[PDB]
Formats: sequence, structure tokens, C-alpha cells
Amino acid sequence: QEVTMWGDSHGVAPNQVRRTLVKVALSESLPPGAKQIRIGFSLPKETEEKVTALYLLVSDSLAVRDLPDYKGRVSYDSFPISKEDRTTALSADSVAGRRFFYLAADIGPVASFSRSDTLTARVEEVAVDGRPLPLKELSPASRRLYRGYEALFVPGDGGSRNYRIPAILKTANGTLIAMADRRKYNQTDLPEDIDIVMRRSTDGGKSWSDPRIIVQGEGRNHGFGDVALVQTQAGKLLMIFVGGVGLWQSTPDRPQRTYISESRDEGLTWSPPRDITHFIFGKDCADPGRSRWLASFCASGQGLVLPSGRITFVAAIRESGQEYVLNNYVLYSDDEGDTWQLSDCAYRRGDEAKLSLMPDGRVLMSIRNQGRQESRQRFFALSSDDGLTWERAKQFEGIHDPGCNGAMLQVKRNGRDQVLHSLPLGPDGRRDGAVYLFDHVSGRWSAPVVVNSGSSAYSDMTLLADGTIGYFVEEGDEISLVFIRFVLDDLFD
Ligand SMILES: CC(=O)N[C@H]1[C@H]([C@H](O)[C@H](O)CO)OC(C(=O)O)=C[C@@H]1O
Repeated sequence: QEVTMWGDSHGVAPNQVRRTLVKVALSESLPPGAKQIRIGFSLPKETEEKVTALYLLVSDSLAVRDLPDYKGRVSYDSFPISKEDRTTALSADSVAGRRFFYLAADIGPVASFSRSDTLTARVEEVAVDGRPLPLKELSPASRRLYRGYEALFVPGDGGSRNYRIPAILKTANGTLIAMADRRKYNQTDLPEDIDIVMRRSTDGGKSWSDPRIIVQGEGRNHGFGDVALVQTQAGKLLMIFVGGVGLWQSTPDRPQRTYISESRDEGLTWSPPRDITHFIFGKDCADPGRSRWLASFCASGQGLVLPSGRITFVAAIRESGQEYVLNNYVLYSDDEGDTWQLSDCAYRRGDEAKLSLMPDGRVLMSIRNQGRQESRQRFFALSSDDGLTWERAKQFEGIHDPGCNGAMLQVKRNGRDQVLHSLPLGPDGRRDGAVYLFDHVSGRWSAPVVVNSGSSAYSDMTLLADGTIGYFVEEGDEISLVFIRFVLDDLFD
């Protein structure tokens, strides 16, 4: 006869409805001799001012996210509470044998969006006919306000059990393209059966089209995923992705293949996928020095189109069956994706790597630290010839990498050229999604700022037209893909 309690720590945005603050779970249904349950809670005046209404929600599901994020797959009743009240009661009959209770709120309109712009509440008492039950707290509540915050892909959406691997792209016309692994049966990588799914926004991420499967996987060893995105200088959209067996199961004669698809109408329609594995490695490769290589995949998220028009993604390539490590090469095209070539080797024992354009026209590459090498720090390299040749740049190091994909944006802050990098803070785990700012002139990283506390993994970022940052992250143990919008001052002033 015990209650367990979880405070909620997901972000919120103005005017959102029925946002959970804390939820509690009874160990058992109320007994037949129970007439009413009554829950007492604490809620600071600072939180009270930022909400317009409270509610007690009752459900037969114990959910991770806000109940409306499940688009009806969670069933609940909702009972309002005056914001000034600190207790509420409900009849056993109305609970109808259910065990999961949520204290939720409607978020007001005003906001300052600073680091201290947070919301919290705590359940202090759950009494059944005046008998307090033992209460155990597993997590506190702290919900930060952002300019935008929306779960774009939630486990269960459209009948897929899971979602992973976010990719985000803003077009020259302002269209937002969001893509992801639709991980149908569970959260594991290829060779599992996986689709590529998409949603679009034409209003800067205020609203999003219904999700559309654009590449359908056809069974185990026949799925697709790990999408990266660019817009070419001629204006076409380009996705690149892998499909087939797993990374370490690929071979020269039976590869996990690399594909590209293009769109000429802002992501509405896409060309039938085109196998470009033969430009890279394996049995159909024209370069005999790469015909015995085993595997290649481009880092999911975004590529980079250079000022010349050269299209680039970083591939991480397995050259030997005698080792489980990868080497980085830039995959590029100077003819709008018609043909593809590889740079010289950019990193030895690398992994998922990302590119960004330096103020002086050099290319900066950020390299995932796979295998807890060295000091468990993120790796960096530099190229001065548009990605053809590379050199390690230790002076950019200085942030921890638990072994996870992330992203870079070149931005101006207070007149000064800086790199914004997204990565889990950890330590040594995929936890607390954070961003850092690297100052070009001083060569020092900022202290991290945690955007989403809790389990956090892959992230992609884009610069919106008005300077806001779109931040697309893997939140939680069973992952939802979440689009968050903030400006730099919200995080760093
Ligand atoms: C094609 C592929 O396998 N991509 C996977 C990537 C890769 O396995 C690793 O980067 C190599 O070390 O890892 C992860 C991961 O969450 O860690 C997710 C990707 O789906």
C-alpha cells in the first residue's frame, strides 16, 4: 500500500496545456472499503504565477511524457484545481480502480526565458480516507520554459514502438525538415527492421505536418536509417542514409549500403533511393585500394555545403575485419550529387563526425570519441583546402564526449566568432543534453549549459532565420525526439 513519486523535468513553452508537474503511482488499487482519495501538494508562488490553471489527471497508464503527447493512446480524466489551492480530493468510484495520478498545469503566456524561468511542484501527502500512505520520491520536479518545446516523435506514434536518430534542416525558403529512424519493433540499430520518417514545418517550427514514411524498411537486414541532410546550392534537398545489415556485419561483397535521395519541392516528394556504395568501397568500387574495405556510414544529422558548392558529409569507414574501429574520410560531390569522391583520411580511429565552416573559410571537423580513448574528450581536425586534406587540431579540444553524436553551429555573440556545440554532459553516459560555446579568439570553451536534464543522446541543431536556435534531441530512456527553440542569451546570460 505504498506510493512512488516522480517530479517532471521536461521543458515547457508558453500556453501549453495539461503539463505534468509531478505524478504518483499507487502500488495497488484502492480497496473496496475506500471512499475517497485526497492529495496534498506544495507549489511555490513563483510557479503559481506562471500557470493559469492546475489539474489532477487520473489514468490507467503510467506515462513518461505529458499525457497529451500520446495523441489519445493514453486515456485519462481531468479535474481542475484553483491555482491557489494546495489539496484536492476525489471519490474512489471516480478513480475507478486506477493507480496513476498526475498534478498538471496550463502554462501562462508571459515569460522571460532566463535560466531561472523554471516550474516545480511536489506531492507532500496522499491520504486514503485520512490515512496517509507511505510516500517515496524518486525524482524532483524542475521544468524550464523555452521559446519553443515540442515532441515531434513519441514512442507509439503511428504504430512504431520507438524513434531514434534525429536530423533537422532549414531550407533557403525557411522550410523546416525533420527526419528520424522509425524504429518499428524496438530501439536497436540496423540490422533491425527500420523506416525513415519525416515531418515538415512552414512556419518556423510553430506547427508540423503529419508524419510521413518516405523510406520503408522491408524486414530484418533490409531496413534503412541514419539520415543526414543538406540543401545544395542549386536549391535541391539531399538526404543520405544507410540500409541493410549492421555496421559490423557489412563486407565488401555484402555491404550495408549508402543511398541518396533528392527533393525539388521542399521535402514534399523524394526521388527513388540511389545506391552510391560503389563510389565509396567494396566489390563494385573502381579503386582497388578500397575494394576490400568493409563498411561506411555518414554521420546522421546534417552535412555541409561549402561556398564553392561542394557537397560534403563525413563517412566513418571500416577498413579491416581484423579490428572494430573506423577511419574518417570526407565524402563529397562537385556536380550536385551526380558523382562522389573521398578525401584523404581525416581521422584514425574516429567515428561519427560533423563539419562546420570557420570564419576564415577553413573547415572544422568534430569527431565522436568511440571507445573512451585518450582523456574521453571530443576530437577535432581542420582542413584548409575545402576538406581534401586534414590535420588534428588539439587546440579545439576541451569538452567531454561520452561517445555520442552531436552538432555544431557557427554563431556571432557580442561581436565575437564562436562555435556552439551540442553534446551530452554525462559524465561517461548519455545524460543531460548540453551546449557549449567555443570562443575562436581566446580558444577557450564555455562552461556547459544543460538544455534537457535526464537521459539525452543524439542531437542536431539549426540556425533559424531570426537567430533562434532549433535544437532537435533524443530525450529519455525510451527516446522521444524533441524540437526546442531558444536564443543564446536565454542560456548564457
Ligand atoms: C549505422 C549505425 O550503426 N549507426 C549507429 C551508430 C553507430 O553504430 C556508431 O556510431 C558506430 O560506433 O551508433 C548509434 C548509437 O546510438 O550509438 C546509433 C546509430 O544508429
